[PDB]
Amino acid sequence: RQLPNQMWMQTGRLSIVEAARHRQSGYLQLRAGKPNPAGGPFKTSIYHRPIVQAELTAFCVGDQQGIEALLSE
RNA sequence: GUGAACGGUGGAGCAACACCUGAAGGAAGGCUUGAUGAGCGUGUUCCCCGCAUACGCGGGG
Repeated sequence: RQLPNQMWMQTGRLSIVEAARHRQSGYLQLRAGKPNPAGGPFKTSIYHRPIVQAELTAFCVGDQQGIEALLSE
């Protein structure tokens, strides 16, 4: 680990304003009047997962030419 | 088929209200635009310096 570990927050939110605009315009056929950030399509979820800058070292028995071909891909 | 693959940090919110840079403080004390340079004496061959190279030229008092 070249750096100390950090944590990345990412969120999943469905655009509530765009959902209401599409629901009036008819492009979204949603019969539901009220959304729910708790659960459902409009669940604004938060999830935090670790992040590391590092150098990755692995050891294996294989032909170098194919391994360098795959790793250059 | 990378414990992978998928995943918006988002929406809203006035740095604003009031506040004298001001009071006092001498540019003065002394100083001729007046002169200065404008006119007033010597009466004939005597030293010394260069170009020459003496046939003579310039020249110090």
